[PDB]
Amino acid sequence: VRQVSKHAFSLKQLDNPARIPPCGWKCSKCDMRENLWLNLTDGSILCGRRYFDGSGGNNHAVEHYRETGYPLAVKLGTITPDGADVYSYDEDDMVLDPSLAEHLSHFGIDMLKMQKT
Amino acid sequence: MQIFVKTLTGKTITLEVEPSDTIENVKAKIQDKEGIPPDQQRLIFAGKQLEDGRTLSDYNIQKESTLHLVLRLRGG
Ligand SMILES: [Cl-]
Ligand SMILES: [Zn+2]
Repeated sequence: VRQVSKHAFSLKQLDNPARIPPCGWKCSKCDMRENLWLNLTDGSILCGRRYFDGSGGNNHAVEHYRETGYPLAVKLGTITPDGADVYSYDEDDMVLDPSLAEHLSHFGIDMLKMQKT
Repeated sequence: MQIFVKTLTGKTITLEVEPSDTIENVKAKIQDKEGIPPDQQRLIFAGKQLEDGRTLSDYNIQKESTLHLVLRLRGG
């Protein structure tokens, strides 16, 4: 029923188009769309820690850990086929997860299709 | 002996310590005066990051030396 637009053939696109911002997510407790961490236990997506001087995120991911005890979280936008930034609230350090692929797959995430943001 | 620490804002705080105090002890002293938890602190002396488990004398930190406090960054 739909017809080809009379503009399709000669549509004038801008010469210097600011490549649209890569896709993303949003903390489920605030408006942050950057510095987001997905907890590997429940798949919650929350923002990074707030630092003493006010920099950082809004502390939602760490508060989630305090409440649940779920230790691992991966930083969205850092996932590539070779790995990703994973933090352990438990061990207080960035760690490696040999089973990251399975862990991410658990929530319907193809660790191979993800692109570093 | 007294040593000075430049805070995140550039302010100067003074601490009473001994050459044998550990970096952990020092960070505890900083929490007492500035309110920043030790695990959120990162201390630098003459460009060198001070490590827990080491003492002030290990870094040749003496009377009236000045340390620099910066944020210890971490994920999560
Ligand atoms: Cl969004
Ligand atoms: Zn948030």
